[PDB]
Amino acid sequence: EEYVGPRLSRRILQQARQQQEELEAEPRVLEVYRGVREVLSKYRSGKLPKAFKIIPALSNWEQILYVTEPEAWTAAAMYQATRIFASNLKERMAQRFYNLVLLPRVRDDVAEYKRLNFHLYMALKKALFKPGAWFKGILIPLCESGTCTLREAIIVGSIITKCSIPVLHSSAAMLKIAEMEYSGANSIFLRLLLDKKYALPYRVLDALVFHFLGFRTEKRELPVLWHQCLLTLVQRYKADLATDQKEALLELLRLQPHPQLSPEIRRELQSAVPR
Amino acid sequence: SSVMRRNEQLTLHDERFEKFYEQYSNRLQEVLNDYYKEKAENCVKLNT
Amino acid sequence: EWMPVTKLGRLVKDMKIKSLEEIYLFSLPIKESEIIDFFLGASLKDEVLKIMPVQKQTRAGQRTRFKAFVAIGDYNGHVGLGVKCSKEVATAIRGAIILAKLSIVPVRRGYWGNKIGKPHTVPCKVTGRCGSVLVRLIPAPRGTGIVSAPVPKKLLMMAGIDDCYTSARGCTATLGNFAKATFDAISKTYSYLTPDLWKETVFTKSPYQEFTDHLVKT
Amino acid sequence: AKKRKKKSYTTPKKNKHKRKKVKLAVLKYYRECPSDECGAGVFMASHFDRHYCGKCCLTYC
RNA sequence: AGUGGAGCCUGCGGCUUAAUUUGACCCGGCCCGGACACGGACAGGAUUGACAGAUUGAUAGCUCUUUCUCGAUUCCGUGGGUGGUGGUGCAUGGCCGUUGUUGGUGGAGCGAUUUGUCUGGUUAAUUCCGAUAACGAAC
Ligand SMILES: [Zn+2]
Repeated sequence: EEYVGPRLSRRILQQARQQQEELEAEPRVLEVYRGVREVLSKYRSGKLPKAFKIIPALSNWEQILYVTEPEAWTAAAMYQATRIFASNLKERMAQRFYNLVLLPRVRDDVAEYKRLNFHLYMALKKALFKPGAWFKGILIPLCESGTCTLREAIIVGSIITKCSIPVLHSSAAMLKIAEMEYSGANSIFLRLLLDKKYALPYRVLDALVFHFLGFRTEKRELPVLWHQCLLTLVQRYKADLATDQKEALLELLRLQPHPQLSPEIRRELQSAVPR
Repeated sequence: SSVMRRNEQLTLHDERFEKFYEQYSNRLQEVLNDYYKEKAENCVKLNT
Repeated sequence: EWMPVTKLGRLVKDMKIKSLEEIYLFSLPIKESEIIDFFLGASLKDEVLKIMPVQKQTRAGQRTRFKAFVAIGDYNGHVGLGVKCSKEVATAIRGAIILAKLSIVPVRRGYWGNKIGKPHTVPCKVTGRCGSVLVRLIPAPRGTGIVSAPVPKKLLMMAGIDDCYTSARGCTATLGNFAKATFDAISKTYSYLTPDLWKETVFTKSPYQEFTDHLVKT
Repeated sequence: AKKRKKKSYTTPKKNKHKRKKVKLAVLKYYRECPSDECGAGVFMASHFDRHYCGKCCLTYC
């Protein structure tokens, strides 16, 4: 060995310096809402504190809600919050809550767990207790995002199929779907709205025919979901199709055919009675 | 608005679309003191 | 893109050698398949006689390979026979096609009786032998067709023979020996000396000696 | 594939509770809530001792 | 130096157990469990939400007194040659970045096969020195 090393030599130089030196010598609502914020972070069941149940009656409700930290909530707490906000009117407030809290959670955990929790499924049904805030708050924003996947589409569309929808609200949702630019998940929602078999306003029917006829010149290959949506449209609403629209649909089938589904659509279109 | 239209036979409802696309204290203190009372009431440690 | 290596290939790549028969005249080896692609081209049909999967004994155990017997042939002219063993079936088939294309021989066609029209049959009864398999071709009249077993049927139809009587002896069930025997017989078609070929041969200059100055430049 | 038998085993779930139906309860209205929003319209329900709200849940004596 | 002997601890078998979760388990108890069709009820409210008190092992407005508000967002039976937030198998496609083993060609054999892949020296080694019907390669 020729060199001492770092630590031992550091101790040696400090020791030598020391020996040389010694020889030289000779308000209050915030606390409540924070506490119920920790309560809602671990909630499983039972009754909520009454401070949580008077949130929709407040004026500065948003600041209280950010204090309650909704992104850290549990699923049962969010289901009960959905029930509370659906109970106390003010459709704009419910719409903004669904925009801000509910749909971000659904999009977060469907992307993570690949399936929806039980409590959140009942939460979207209870949010559907007020349908106008649902359509403007979750459905149309999810379709306008453009990033909606197939699994989100199937889950939310199944929630739509479970419940009975007002005809005006369903028709408005269908028209906003129809005028929208195409996405693969969009035809699923459109089909599940057509499966409700309500009376259909005629401007919505014209928009649907125009949308499917806007698919006339597209070179993009279509999935089988689009064909099944068109098949549902023809199967349920062949009675109120004009002959011009009928021949246009036949032309669309000629330009965009399917080996299996297209002959069935031709059979239903060729056996249709008007008015 | 599209081109081809319902042709014939009646309209039952006109439908309202101009609401969808055209869209886009003492009591709290009482609730607070009730909350504090219940939070003290989970273990009271005094009653005999 | 073909870049020739042999002198014969470099002459064929130019317009120096006009026909394949010149290469057959001086008995030169064809060592590139692209020459045969050049001269015959779209005429060359190729028929897979057989694919047999085989098990190679490896130190790891046994592993599978494939053996392809492929007959290639320009009708009204030429055939070759190739066998290739390789790992996948596609590469074995293209290897056998190349190796069949490197073996292309000409066939002599004659007449049964009167010499009217094009030649249609084998000039004289020929014989091809491969590992106890003996295959004999006998001249047949016009319209009689190829009367033979299916594997020499394919090889003789590909040769441009229209009609032939055939006879086979030995273990004809082994397919490579049977195909190689009928390939031997159709090579001996031009190896046979007849009174038609009795005039003394004049010796034309070989392409290596005719085009020596063109091969200087490379 | 091999199919299962699908056992029946009937268990009666018909006896489920439903809350009682009060018929034509508009007789007994004709206290009014002096609230911020639900004033002049909402009737203010009576116990044996004290009247409680049905929209905003206010506390009296 | 021990472990294997001893007391304790921990693991795996085994044994008990209602369960002693497994290469989450047990005993009870409330809640509801699809669309669609058919038949009922609903504006002479369908149904949500609800402060207090009494309950059962639970502060169960998911029950009784209080039935007050909420205005269709409907719930009650009958239904299956019905099923979908199902399970599984098959088939095929999207997102970043590039342009010791055995072949190829030649030699031997009808062929399976062989040579390459080797006398000697040397290396952990088809490495190397070199001999050679082989020569050149990729992992
Ligand atoms: Zn109340």
